[PDB]
Amino acid sequence: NPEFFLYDIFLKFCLKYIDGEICHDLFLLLGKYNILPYDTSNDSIYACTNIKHLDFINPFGVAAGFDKNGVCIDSILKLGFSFIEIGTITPRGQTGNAKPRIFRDVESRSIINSCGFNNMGCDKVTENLILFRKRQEEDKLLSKHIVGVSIGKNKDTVNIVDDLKYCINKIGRYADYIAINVSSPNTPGLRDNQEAGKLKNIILSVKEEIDNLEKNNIMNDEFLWFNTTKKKPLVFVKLAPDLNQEQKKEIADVLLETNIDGMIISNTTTQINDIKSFENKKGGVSGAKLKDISTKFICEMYNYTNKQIPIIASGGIFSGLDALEKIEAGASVCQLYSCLVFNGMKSAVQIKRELNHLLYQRGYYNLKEAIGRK
Ligand SMILES: Cc1cc2nc3c(=O)[nH]c(=O)nc-3n(C[C@H](O)[C@H](O)[C@H](O)COP(=O)(O)O)c2cc1C
Ligand SMILES: Cc1cc(Nc2ccc(S(F)(F)(F)(F)F)cc2)n2nc(C(C)(F)F)nc2n1
Ligand SMILES: O=C(O)c1cc(=O)[nH]c(=O)[nH]1
Repeated sequence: NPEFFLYDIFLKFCLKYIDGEICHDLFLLLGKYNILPYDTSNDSIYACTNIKHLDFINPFGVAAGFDKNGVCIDSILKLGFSFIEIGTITPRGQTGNAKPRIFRDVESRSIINSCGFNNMGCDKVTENLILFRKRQEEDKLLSKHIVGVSIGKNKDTVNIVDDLKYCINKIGRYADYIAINVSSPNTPGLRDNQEAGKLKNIILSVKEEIDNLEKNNIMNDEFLWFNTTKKKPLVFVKLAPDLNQEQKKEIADVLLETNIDGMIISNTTTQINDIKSFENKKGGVSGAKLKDISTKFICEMYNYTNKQIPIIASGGIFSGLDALEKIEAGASVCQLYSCLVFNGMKSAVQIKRELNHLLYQRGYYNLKEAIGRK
């Protein structure tokens, strides 16, 4: 439509002139007031996908950190995405690091950030997710759309687990899945939770808290899980790419022993030095330059877990081609972030088109057939 096209001009303009986090908040606001366009197209039934009994109408969603506070869930989903991951949230509100903390290099289609864990806190965000869930009962276009919640610990909290336990109790009833990220380069001490021993501990503790939600309520699943699945939320974990081969296999074991529901590969990276505008900057890099690193990480973990744990792709996905690399590498689902920044609101419509056409030309019957074909 012209709707998309006109908006994308405004965005390209904003991208050139205006600060990144200012732009982000501006368009989140436009989405909050529901003046963004819709993709009302039927999605190809041949590009369906799932992770266990969690079904996605199409294989593209938005990654955590994009709508941290769940203020814009409807509008973003209606751009053509099958799901969104809100957060990362923490039990208490944070301001995050000092601004500016997000910068973009257009030529390389990359971003670096040191947001450091800004969100309105779990309590307020739960009210936002509840309001959405109420809207979802009335909106034809939100049916079968999935909302995951990314959860993490406040800055100065001694134990991670006590933070996540609070988050699950408050918001776990409204979530279709829970993403645990011990993968973030913006707060010190988070990533050491990636050891196998502490991880196993965290993962178990999360499943037990979710399982406890079921036990302590007296209602049936219909009137207990105020989400889309109407079941208890799945448990994913998100991994940073800056690990060595021993760490990755050590972790790979854990995820199996815990029987986790999926792994999100990957988060941002600190190991990129060839971006000129970014040399002054600290933080984690995302976008195109993260693409090849990310994909490799999927192949590794796909092999190390011996293909029992489903994978969710994140890192430099812009095109239907990029998407297929992640799928053949072993991903069931893809998440976009940087693409929305650089390609705009058309990204979902566009990338779904490109992938559908490729699946044809590559002779795939459906998307599931292509999963892990390396
Ligand atoms: C400004 C910014 C904030 C982010 N915040 C989070 C976050 O809070 N939690 C999280 O798991 N990932 C966060 N991410 C990482 C994204 O979820 C995603 O994994 C990463 O950007 C790679 O996607 P991409 O290459 O398509 O951009 C953030 C990324 C950016 C650029
Ligand atoms: C022009 C621009 C846009 C943008 N993000 C963005 C882009 C579009 C939308 S949306 F979701 F318009 F409908 F697609 F609201 C939401 C967020 N960001 N995000 C950043 C950043 C990297 F700072 F977060 N810079 C941006 N610049
Ligand atoms: O919000 C952040 O600080 C953040 C979290 C994360 O997981 N990855 C990232 O790059 N930034």
